[PDB]
Amino acid sequence: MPHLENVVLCRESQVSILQSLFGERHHFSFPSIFIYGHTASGKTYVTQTLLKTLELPHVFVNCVECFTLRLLLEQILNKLNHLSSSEDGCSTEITCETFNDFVRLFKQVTTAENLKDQTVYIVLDKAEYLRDMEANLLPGFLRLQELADRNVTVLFLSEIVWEKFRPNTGCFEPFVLYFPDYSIGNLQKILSHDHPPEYSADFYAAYINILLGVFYTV
Amino acid sequence: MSSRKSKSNSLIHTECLSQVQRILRERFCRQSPHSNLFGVQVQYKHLSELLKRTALHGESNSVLIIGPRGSGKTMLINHALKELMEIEEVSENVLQVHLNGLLQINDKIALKEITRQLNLENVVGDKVFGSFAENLSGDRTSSCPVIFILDEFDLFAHHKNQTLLYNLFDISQSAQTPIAVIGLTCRLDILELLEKRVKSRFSHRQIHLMNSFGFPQYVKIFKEQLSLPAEFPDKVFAEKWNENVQYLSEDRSVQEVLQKHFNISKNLRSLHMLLMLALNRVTASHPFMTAVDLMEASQLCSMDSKANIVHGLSVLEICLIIAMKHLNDIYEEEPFNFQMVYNEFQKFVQRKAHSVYNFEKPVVMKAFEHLQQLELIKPMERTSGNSQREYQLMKLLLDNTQIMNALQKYPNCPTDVRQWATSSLSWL
Repeated sequence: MPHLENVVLCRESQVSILQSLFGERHHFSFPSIFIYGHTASGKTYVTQTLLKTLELPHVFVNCVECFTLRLLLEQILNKLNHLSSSEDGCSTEITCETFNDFVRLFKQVTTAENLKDQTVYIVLDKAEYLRDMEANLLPGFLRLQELADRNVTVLFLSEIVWEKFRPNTGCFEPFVLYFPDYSIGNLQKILSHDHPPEYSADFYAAYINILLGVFYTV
Repeated sequence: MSSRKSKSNSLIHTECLSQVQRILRERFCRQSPHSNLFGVQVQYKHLSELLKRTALHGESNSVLIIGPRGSGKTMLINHALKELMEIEEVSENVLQVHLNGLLQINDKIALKEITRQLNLENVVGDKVFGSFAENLSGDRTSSCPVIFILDEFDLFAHHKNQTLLYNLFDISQSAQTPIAVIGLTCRLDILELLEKRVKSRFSHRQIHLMNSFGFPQYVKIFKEQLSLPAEFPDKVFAEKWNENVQYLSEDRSVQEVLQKHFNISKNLRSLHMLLMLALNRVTASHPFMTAVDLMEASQLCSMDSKANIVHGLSVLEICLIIAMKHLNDIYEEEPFNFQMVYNEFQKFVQRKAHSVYNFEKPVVMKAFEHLQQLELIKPMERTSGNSQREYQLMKLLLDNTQIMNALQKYPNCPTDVRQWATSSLSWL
């Protein structure tokens, strides 16, 4: 509430869409949800708040910090064993590098009662640098529901549009969601909500309107 | 005695829809036994006569199934394997290895992950690194023959002479226990994609599982996916579900959406998104269906994704994409760098009164750099590392059609800017 809707007052048509895809714990969804936005900050700040509100199992990894496929699949399990069960797994590491063994070791972790019939969210931050490596890791997440056979929903928060990472042999076609742009009538209210306690509401909002008309063109 | 059943009925309505979401979503991607055949009755008899030659006897057959992907090709092979489960005198002696060509990319890794499915001589641990040499191959053994299943003949199809497929083609032609192989692939012709040493050693049997529907028989597919079996606790709510679909199947607005997606892609996967999006709108206040929840779900997945990205921009980058549009009319297909755009930037400043609209200079490169992270320009073939802010020779990634139709829908369009975009620059 303080950071889910007050940040952008133009998401009234998007809250009912994401909550409809969640449902309950035993409800499933598509194995990959591609959501591209602008500025690479509007869709990221809303993700850290909506997931921390309903208390759901989710992780956050990045593809830019690691340039190899061995380190990308390792950081996912490092942030999974801490919340796989009710207690810690004695802080044990995982030694793997084969891409085929990723779907085998992930099933053993998602066996406890915490991740048995629950929805797991995989948020891939900055999903626009995957084409630099190999052309085989792209359809891996599109068909993860058939291989892993687990309630895993992979999220995408990239700046590039969807029709730019098409492989040579094709892949699964999921749902492409596009968030509405920053409206002129709603951007004025979100920039005046964070008012300091030294002023008020009408006295502080007057200093914002005088700067919006001169900075909208630039 | 009345304020009890009415309140309890509302709780059932909120829980009955939860049992449907866990079935429809588990039917598109995940293969469910509720989905029957779709005009493939003649192809079902062909694959049934070949599987019984191996399980009941010892004749292995290798065919090629060509179709879409995991939503259409997985409606006949997995159904034939599950048919063997009803007869328990063979299902317990025949195992199954689940392989996928999308995961394997080489040949050395495939020699180690194959033992993870049989587990007849090792443990969680994997034996010596030795490449397999004796893969166990009087034609009657008691070691439980296992049938392998492959998928996606495209990744390993261009490796090194395909040293993995030649082993499976020799076990059925060896001397111990014949082992068959049934795989899935999306590419049409696969036979010629191999060498002559593998081409002459194949069954040359393939079936093209391509749908050939139209419009009258296409409505039955839309109603079959929404026909849930007799699994609801109350049979009264199950009768109104199938009847409500018939009232919406013959409509002037519902039939128009079905024919629009059928011409673009007649595959069953293209219709999966047209049935689950309408279910998301049905919450705790939708007792029935209508022709409104199905039209709004088909428009958001078909809009021009290359024309709506210009609405959330200012005036700087908007004037840039129009600047290169005017240069394309005078330069017939030839690259050009960014310094040519700066020549016309100080040209539009004229014929205008002295105000505060004039800029400086570093704002021009900052406005053009915003399009670099959006991938709106593409180099000829090489991106120079030592190139500065003058040598780019970039082009455009749009067209001369959607740029003109995206002007009347843009919010807040100035009068002195829209006239410059429509004209071909006739003034100074």
